[PDB]
Amino acid sequence: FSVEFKATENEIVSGKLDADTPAFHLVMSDSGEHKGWNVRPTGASEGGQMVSADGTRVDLHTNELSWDNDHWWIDDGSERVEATFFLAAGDEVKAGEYQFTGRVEEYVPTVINSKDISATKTV
Ligand SMILES: OC[C@H]1O[C@@H](O)[C@H](O)[C@@H](O)[C@H]1O
Repeated sequence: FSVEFKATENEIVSGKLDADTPAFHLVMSDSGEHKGWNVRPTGASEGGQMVSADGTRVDLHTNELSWDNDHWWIDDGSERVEATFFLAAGDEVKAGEYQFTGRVEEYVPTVINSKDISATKTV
């Protein structure tokens, strides 16, 4: 069981986005038998937002995972799942360094593995 979560390399400049803009990339893997994964936002990120130091909250979205009220999830039994979190076109993105904190969970439902994730994306 390993997890990789990091900010993307594309530069974001403040203002009103025209397009879906990549912000973080996630990799969740385990050779063990499993049903799927949760990605649960934690702390300030509750609600599924990245949050800057001045308290600006920006929505995260992904096309690789589903969403259930307050968390991403997917049924995927393969050894490895990748996801990109992006900012939707049309959102205004203001000042600073935006942190997302979360907890990744592997389930079979019973959770059999869990790990904190954290990364900071610059605007
Ligand atoms: O099948 C199990 C899955 O069911 C979904 O409805 C739920 O949002 C996921 O977190 C996971 O528990």
